[PDB]
Amino acid sequence: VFERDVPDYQRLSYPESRLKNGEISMREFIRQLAESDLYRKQFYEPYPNT
Amino acid sequence: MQDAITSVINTYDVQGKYFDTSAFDKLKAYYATGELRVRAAGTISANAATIIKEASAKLFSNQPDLVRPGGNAYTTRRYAACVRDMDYFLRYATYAMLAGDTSILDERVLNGLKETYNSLGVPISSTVQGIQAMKEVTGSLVGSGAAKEMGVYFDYLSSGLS
Amino acid sequence: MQDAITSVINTYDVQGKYFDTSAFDKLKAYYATGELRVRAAGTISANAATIIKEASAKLFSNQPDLVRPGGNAYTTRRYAACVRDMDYFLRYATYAMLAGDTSILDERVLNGLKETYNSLGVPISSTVQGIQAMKEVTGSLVGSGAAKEMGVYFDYLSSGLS
Amino acid sequence: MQDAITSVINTYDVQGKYFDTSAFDKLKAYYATGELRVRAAGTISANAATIIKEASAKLFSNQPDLVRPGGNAYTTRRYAACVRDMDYFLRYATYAMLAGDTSILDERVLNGLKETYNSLGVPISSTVQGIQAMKEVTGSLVGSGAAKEMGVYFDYLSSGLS
Amino acid sequence: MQDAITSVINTYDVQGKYFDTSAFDKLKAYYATGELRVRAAGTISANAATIIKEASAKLFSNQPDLVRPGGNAYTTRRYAACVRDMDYFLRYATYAMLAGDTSILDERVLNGLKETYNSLGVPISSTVQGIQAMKEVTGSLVGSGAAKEMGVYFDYLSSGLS
Amino acid sequence: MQDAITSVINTYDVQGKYFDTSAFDKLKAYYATGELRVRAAGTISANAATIIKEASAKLFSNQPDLVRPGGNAYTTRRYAACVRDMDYFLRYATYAMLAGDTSILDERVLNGLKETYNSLGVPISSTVQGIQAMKEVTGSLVGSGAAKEMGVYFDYLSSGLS
Amino acid sequence: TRLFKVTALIPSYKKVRGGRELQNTYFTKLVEYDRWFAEQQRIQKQGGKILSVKMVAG
Amino acid sequence: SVVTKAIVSADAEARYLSPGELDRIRGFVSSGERRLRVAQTLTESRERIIKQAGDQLFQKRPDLVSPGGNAYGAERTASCLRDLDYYLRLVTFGIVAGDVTPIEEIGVIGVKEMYRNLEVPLPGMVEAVKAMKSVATGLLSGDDSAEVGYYFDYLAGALA
Amino acid sequence: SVVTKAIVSADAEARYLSPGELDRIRGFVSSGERRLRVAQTLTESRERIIKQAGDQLFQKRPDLVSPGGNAYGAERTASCLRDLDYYLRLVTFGIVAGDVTPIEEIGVIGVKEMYRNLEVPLPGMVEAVKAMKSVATGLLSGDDSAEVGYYFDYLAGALA
Amino acid sequence: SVVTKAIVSADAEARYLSPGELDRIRGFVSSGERRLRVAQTLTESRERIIKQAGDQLFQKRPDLVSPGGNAYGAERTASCLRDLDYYLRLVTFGIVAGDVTPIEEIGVIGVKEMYRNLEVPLPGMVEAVKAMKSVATGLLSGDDSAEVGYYFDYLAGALA
Amino acid sequence: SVVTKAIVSADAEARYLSPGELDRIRGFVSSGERRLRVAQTLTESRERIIKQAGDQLFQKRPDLVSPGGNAYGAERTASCLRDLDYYLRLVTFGIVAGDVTPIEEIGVIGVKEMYRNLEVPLPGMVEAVKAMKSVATGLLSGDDSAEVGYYFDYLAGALA
Ligand SMILES: CCC1=C(C)/C(=C/C2=NC(=C\c3[nH]c(/C=C4\NC(=O)[C@H](C)[C@H]4CC)c(C)c3CCC(=O)O)/C(CCC(=O)O)=C2C)NC1=O
Ligand SMILES: CCC1=C(C)/C(=C/C2=NC(=C\c3[nH]c(/C=C4\NC(=O)[C@H](C)[C@H]4CC)c(C)c3CCC(=O)O)/C(CCC(=O)O)=C2C)NC1=O
Ligand SMILES: CCC1=C(C)/C(=C/C2=NC(=C\c3[nH]c(/C=C4\NC(=O)[C@H](C)[C@H]4CC)c(C)c3CCC(=O)O)/C(CCC(=O)O)=C2C)NC1=O
Ligand SMILES: CCC1=C(C)/C(=C/C2=NC(=C\c3[nH]c(/C=C4\NC(=O)[C@H](C)[C@H]4CC)c(C)c3CCC(=O)O)/C(CCC(=O)O)=C2C)NC1=O
Ligand SMILES: CCC1=C(C)/C(=C/C2=NC(=C\c3[nH]c(/C=C4\NC(=O)[C@H](C)[C@H]4CC)c(C)c3CCC(=O)O)/C(CCC(=O)O)=C2C)NC1=O
Ligand SMILES: CCC1=C(C)/C(=C/C2=NC(=C\c3[nH]c(/C=C4\NC(=O)[C@H](C)[C@H]4CC)c(C)c3CCC(=O)O)/C(CCC(=O)O)=C2C)NC1=O
Ligand SMILES: CCC1=C(C)/C(=C/C2=NC(=C\c3[nH]c(/C=C4\NC(=O)[C@H](C)[C@H]4CC)c(C)c3CCC(=O)O)/C(CCC(=O)O)=C2C)NC1=O
Ligand SMILES: CCC1=C(C)/C(=C/C2=NC(=C\c3[nH]c(/C=C4\NC(=O)[C@H](C)[C@H]4CC)c(C)c3CCC(=O)O)/C(CCC(=O)O)=C2C)NC1=O
Ligand SMILES: CCC1=C(C)/C(=C/C2=NC(=C\c3[nH]c(/C=C4\NC(=O)[C@H](C)[C@H]4CC)c(C)c3CCC(=O)O)/C(CCC(=O)O)=C2C)NC1=O
Repeated sequence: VFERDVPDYQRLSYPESRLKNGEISMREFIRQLAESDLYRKQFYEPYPNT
Repeated sequence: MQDAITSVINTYDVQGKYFDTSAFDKLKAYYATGELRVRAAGTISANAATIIKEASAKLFSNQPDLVRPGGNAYTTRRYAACVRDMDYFLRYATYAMLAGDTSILDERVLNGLKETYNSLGVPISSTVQGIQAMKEVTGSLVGSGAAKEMGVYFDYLSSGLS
Repeated sequence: MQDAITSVINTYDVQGKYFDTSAFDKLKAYYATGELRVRAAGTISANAATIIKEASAKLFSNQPDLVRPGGNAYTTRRYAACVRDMDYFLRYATYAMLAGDTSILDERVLNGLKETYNSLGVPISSTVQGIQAMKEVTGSLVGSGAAKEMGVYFDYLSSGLS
Repeated sequence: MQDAITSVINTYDVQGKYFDTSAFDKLKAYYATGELRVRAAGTISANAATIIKEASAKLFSNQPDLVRPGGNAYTTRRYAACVRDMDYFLRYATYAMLAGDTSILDERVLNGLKETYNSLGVPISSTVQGIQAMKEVTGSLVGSGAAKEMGVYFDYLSSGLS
Repeated sequence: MQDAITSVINTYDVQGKYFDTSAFDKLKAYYATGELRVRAAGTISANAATIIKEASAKLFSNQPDLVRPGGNAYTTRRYAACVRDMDYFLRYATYAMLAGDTSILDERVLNGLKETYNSLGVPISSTVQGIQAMKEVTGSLVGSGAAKEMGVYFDYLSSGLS
Repeated sequence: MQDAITSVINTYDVQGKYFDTSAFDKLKAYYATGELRVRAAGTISANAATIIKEASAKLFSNQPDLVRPGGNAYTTRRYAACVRDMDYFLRYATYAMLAGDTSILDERVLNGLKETYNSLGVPISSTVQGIQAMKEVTGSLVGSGAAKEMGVYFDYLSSGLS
Repeated sequence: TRLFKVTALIPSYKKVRGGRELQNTYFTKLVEYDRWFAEQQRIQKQGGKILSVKMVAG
Repeated sequence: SVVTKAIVSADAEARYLSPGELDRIRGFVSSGERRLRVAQTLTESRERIIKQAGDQLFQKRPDLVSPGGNAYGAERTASCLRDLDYYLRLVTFGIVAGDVTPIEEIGVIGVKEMYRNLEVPLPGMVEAVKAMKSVATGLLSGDDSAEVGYYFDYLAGALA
Repeated sequence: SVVTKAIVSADAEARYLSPGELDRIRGFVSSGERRLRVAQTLTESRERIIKQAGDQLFQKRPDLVSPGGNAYGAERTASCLRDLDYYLRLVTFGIVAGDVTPIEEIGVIGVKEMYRNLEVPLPGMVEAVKAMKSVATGLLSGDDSAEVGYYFDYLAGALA
Repeated sequence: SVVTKAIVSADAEARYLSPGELDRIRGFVSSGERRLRVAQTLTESRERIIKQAGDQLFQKRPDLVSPGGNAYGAERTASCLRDLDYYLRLVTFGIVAGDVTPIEEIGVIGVKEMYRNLEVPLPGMVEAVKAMKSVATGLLSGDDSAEVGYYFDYLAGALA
Repeated sequence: SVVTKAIVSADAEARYLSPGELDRIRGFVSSGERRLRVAQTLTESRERIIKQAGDQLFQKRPDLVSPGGNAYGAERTASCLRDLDYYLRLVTFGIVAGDVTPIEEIGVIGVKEMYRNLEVPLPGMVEAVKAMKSVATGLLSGDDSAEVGYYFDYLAGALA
């Protein structure tokens, strides 16, 4: 989702705990990663909508 | 994106300098304009629909063939795409005015837009005319002081497309 | 996409005109051949596997280097991709014949196909020869009256690729 | 989540009434403690890593078998998960203190937590010990009034576990 | 989902037998009712928004507490959820009428709706009243022959939701 | 999943103990059987199709009603799903036989399988008998030594379904 | 409102999947309130049957 | 179109057309002459349909041409009747195509946004479309009126 | 069926059926009598169809009944003919349905895997289906013969 | 509220509130008394606001209370005034909250569909919100008038 | 800055800035003169702050300056003081921007990788930052002292 390794200080710990607990699936993990501020910062803010 | 403060910080960081008297002057100027910018932003948000209403009305009055059969704004889909584009232009010009900088218009709007319209067949000159109409409508609502500053960013978009 | 009906409709829509005598003549012309089109489409649908087998056999006989070691169809993977592509051409030619229009061939087959095959390394001339073999095999099954209409779209594919 | 203001709003919205004198009294009570809450939150944010270090050090000092082989916090993975959980408790207690309401604790922390720890084998008693350790370290750091407010949400977490 | 035709097919396929005269008679019955089912579906679709208008107006006239502060339909959000649920019930009931079978109501409406409503606290009695209101409003438009058939699926929805 | 070696490692890590004579004997035993396990896995993988065919034929000869109409394996789709489940069981039994552990059978096979079959309508007893048929067919090929080991995991799957 | 916890079974009807696909067939998951209508519609249109709905939070 | 929609459906599944799709194309091309006659009938009397439907619309909804209404004035009323002429032409296109795909492409995608941007009430649009439906099915036999009303009802539902 | 496919397409867009889909259902139900006549004719003559088709298949492919063949022996030949009967019944089912759907759920999805597990040569299946097509088409009238041949052609293409 | 937005934003990134967010909360809680007295003065005079706003709305757009209008009659006019009362209450909630989230969850999300099912025209609502803005800003100090006017502007923009 | 965060938050949701965000921007620009006073104060005492902080650092950790240390020599101790100058400049940038974005993106993201690559002890960085915090806050007024302390506290937490 982020096109390269993300350092530990930027990884989202709450989704990861949710995922290894089985509360959410990989699809919901990917959704959490997409909806984070890191994604908006890297792949929405510097680009046009198209 | 960069706003005015970010731009000053950048121009002083790339040369390793602390802020000078000129930097603090620019920062005071932006903070002084802040209240006017906020008032204009609130007014435009309250009246975004109306601004698009009248801007599109007068653009299609000056260029009737756009909405008539054979024009690029002739079908409900293409007309809706056109007013959606005008919505983009108004919202991002308001962002740029509130920021005091034109960088958001560069990155989020103008980057590749001529390519997009060329591939779509959208007439760019008529889009510039729509932006000019939007300028005319917005300047009435925001008042002269805010009209000058907001017309700065409308003219930035018009110059970037033309 | 477009068919004969949709083509006539878009022609009259871009002028903002109601249907005229010539329009109704064209619509009748399509309705008259719709029965033959359905019959031929069912014929190809029934015999598509046989058509692909015989056309691929003819093509790989005429150009044995295509499937000898170092050929572009030499691996089970690339041979499968080759016969799969021939099946795609047959299916889309049947769609075009049923629609009475070559627009679907442009928009859904031919657009960006030369660039794709050039980046892959697929020999375009051999692909055209495969399409011609498909034409020859299909013509015998469908029957001459349907074969002419089918050959229109087969030759359209060959010319667009050539 | 909801805060004190939002809770009063929801009460009066379900009741359908405008704000009364009692609602304004509650809002004044919450607004009066805003600077205290903000000071406590800032002090905790500055000192969060410290607080976690002393709290976990005391917890593992009293229950040393938790991090020796056979205990629940024995591995680097398990120890890291323990300190991560303690940091969660501190951060969400701070959120609740700022909001003046315990709803975020239920919605985002406690719902499912007890059976999660019960299925994993995480001891509830030791977790409560760690939460009280964080409570007393934080209370030493934040002063008397801020500690009195903070203990409410620490106790809420503890009692929501059991 | 299965319609009447697929219902007969499944009944005769599980037994492993070819069609009998009984199966042919059921199929003839469905083909006989098909034309009136299509007319009823068209009439309902032409009037769907109007039916939801009147049915929700009746449901809130008989129970004004539903849309007042404290009611399950009190907000713009919950009112919209209510009317959207009514609209989905109408469209799926029309599907089941046109198919001659209640299987689509089981598969795509009542599949999980009872549990969702129970968890949310949606008044089951009031939902049944709303469905009854739709039944009444639709019966006026479709006519007695079509209304008797539409009542089957409205009653099925009310029974499953009860 | 978990290996026999990983099993000993965990049993000694939770004790915080180095390997002793007992652990070294267990590791020696697994290392000694490793070559036999690899031979059996190779033979099974080579003959997986033949085992599935013989076992499915034996199962559907003992229970012909399963593939006649009204049986749970009456359709090409349900018959395919049946043989697919048998392939699952064989492949995972081979994984577990190679691992010398039944952990993978719990984690990736039986976890929610009984309830899934219950909701689907699958006869658990007949699936168990198909597993038994795989047991005998596989034991015929792999040989006397590997048959008992492989039947250990077949019996594990049979009991986990039971 | 807030989260639902939904348990559903989605059978396969268009083909037979060579992958294990058990985790794609019977599963329990937490859905946000604002997503549950669309998720329930998707489960229904895939031919899946919803075992149970609960309201965890809220 | 019928053939267009069948081809698109078969393409999404990467397959040739099924016997059912071929059968419905067969039925559509069997019905071509009747559809063309209906379209000619609606075309030859387009001015009468538009004028009569405008009269019924402005009688039932006089607020539109009242002061403050969107149809108020000569030019706004002319543009109103021009919109009605548009939708009649799209109905004829739909009749010849055998489906509502042309009507979707030309006058259903984005109608709510467009008429919002035009201060055009959508209930008024629905009432005008119903007026055209009545006037147009009046000039037709029952078998033709059923399908023509079906297209007009599609328009009304899309605008509603 | 035709009705089920139309409903599923319309529900994929959360919409009521279009005029085209309604016309499709109307044309389907107007044809139910002819379809039931065809299904009746195929059901009454099922045993002649199966016997003559099996005879044709074994005449053209003696290897299937020779020693070492998949259909060698009385029991295997009986299972072969029973499969042919299955597919004839499925063809009748699809005929009354108006589409190849019931054929698809009952006898096409996973068919290649099942005949793979049973050592049944799929070319033998295709040729047996072609034999059934010829026999059945020899019985019906030409107009119905083409429609029935379409379902047999779908089956033979699915087995290939 | 401002507090809820700050906490939610910090929680999304799994972090404590930054000095900027704490500054925002400081500025919000430092203005709590002013917002409280503004909400007090709107609440104590709600009857005057609703009456004068209804008068202005029906004067600017009489078609609503003209026959055939959506608000024709004392019952529908009372429902209109009750809706305006709702929105004044939500504006007071938004004033005390420091943001427009109570207004959003209670009376903006779903307002389009609700008012379409009521046949209420959205331009009428927007003009009624302007009338309420004028009446309410009439009886507050200049800064207080600006503060209430911002929320009324948001409500008008959301209604359109 | 604060304005940039408000704008990106609005833009990610395709909306104009809400009254709360505009109120936040209003409060930010109404505090600008105070922020510039504080930043100019920190700029005047650049050299005092850096030299005092270096003294406090080097008395607490003599081994860093002692032979074999990370900062031993005029060049490496000058690099140390240069890093302190970097971070004080960043603090002034954050003061004017009203938030810690300039600090986080010029000096926090990747700082651990930087100082692992440079073999600089991170506790040394942390307590050098605490030394700068003490020295700088000794110079500011108590109100300004708290504000500057927030940014220094954030930086100290960020290094750890
Ligand atoms: C922000 C809301 C939130 C909370 C509260 C939360 C707690 C939480 N802790 C977990 C595991 C754990 N939690 C602990 C902590 C325990 N070890 C004991 O010694 C201590 C007494 C005690 C902590 C003080 C441990 C060791 C595990 C790992 C268990 C395992 O890996 O099997 C898990 C399961 C998945 C994982 O490893 O992360 C959750 C969900 N997660 C969340 O997203
Ligand atoms: C946020 C920055 C941004 C912009 C501005 C943008 C423009 C944009 N305009 C588009 C289409 C369009 N745009 C227009 C507008 C033109 N037609 C008339 O001639 C007018 C003169 C003129 C508008 C004033 C039209 C008619 C289309 C439809 C084109 C087509 O479908 O062929 C599309 C293709 C997607 C769609 O159809 O909605 C984009 C991406 N994209 C972006 O990411
Ligand atoms: C290395 C990857 C690769 C393979 C394997 C491959 C095989 C291959 N075998 C072919 C023909 C053939 N292959 C066979 C083999 C069959 N005869 C009996 O049935 C046996 C069961 C079976 C062999 C044991 C036969 C008889 C033909 C001739 C087909 C014909 O003349 O119609 C062809 C068609 C073109 C040609 O004949 O040159 C290919 C491409 N191609 C590849 O790129
Ligand atoms: C099997 C996985 C595992 C590991 C490795 C582990 C390490 C570990 N070391 C600890 C303490 C410690 N560990 C060290 C070791 C450090 N001192 C020097 O700096 C050296 C560089 C370095 C060792 C070479 C020291 C000095 C302490 C005492 C800290 C204290 O007293 O506060 C603790 C705290 C609780 C306790 O002392 O029992 C743990 C959990 N725990 C685990 O579950
Ligand atoms: C708290 C948020 C909330 C709102 C806003 C809300 C509005 C609302 N207004 C209603 C009625 C109504 N509302 C109006 C108001 C309109 N009349 C004119 O056109 C004006 C432009 C406009 C008012 C300014 C009218 C006329 C009715 C009566 C409709 C009827 O009975 O046909 C109804 C139906 C229940 C009833 O009959 O009283 C609702 C749900 N409900 C809510 O839960
Ligand atoms: C296509 C089949 C299907 C349906 C119909 C369906 C309905 C449905 N209604 C819901 C909520 C709701 N449903 C209603 C409607 C009811 N409450 C009112 O009082 C009325 C008496 C009554 C309607 C006549 C309301 C008010 C809510 C909001 C409940 C809440 O927010 O707490 C929800 C929760 C999620 C959401 O609204 O986004 C669903 C899934 N779901 C489905 O998969
Ligand atoms: C890797 C571990 C694993 C297993 C074991 C597994 C079993 C499994 N079997 C299924 C269906 C099925 N399974 C069977 C097989 C049974 N019915 C017959 O009568 C026999 C008695 C018996 C086999 C010997 C059948 C017939 C179905 C079709 C059920 C239906 O869709 O109607 C399904 C539903 C999805 C699908 O249809 O493909 C699953 C998940 N899935 C897994 O991921
Ligand atoms: C082919 C698809 C298509 C359609 C349908 C279409 C409609 C359309 N109608 C317009 C104006 C208009 N349309 C109407 C019609 C309304 N008057 C009353 O309110 C009625 C409720 C309603 C008609 C029954 C009116 C009054 C105007 C004038 C708006 C103005 O001048 O402010 C405009 C703006 C440009 C112009 O004046 O020509 C368009 C684009 N355009 C298209 O490309
Ligand atoms: C309605 C869906 C359906 C179908 C179609 C179906 C086919 C089917 N045919 C079978 C047997 C068989 N089927 C055949 C047929 C072959 N013999 C020749 O090779 C020919 C090419 C060909 C027939 C024309 C044969 C020979 C067997 C016996 C194979 C054996 O048991 O060893 C079996 C194994 C169980 C049994 O003996 O009944 C199935 C499942 N099952 C279904 O549930």
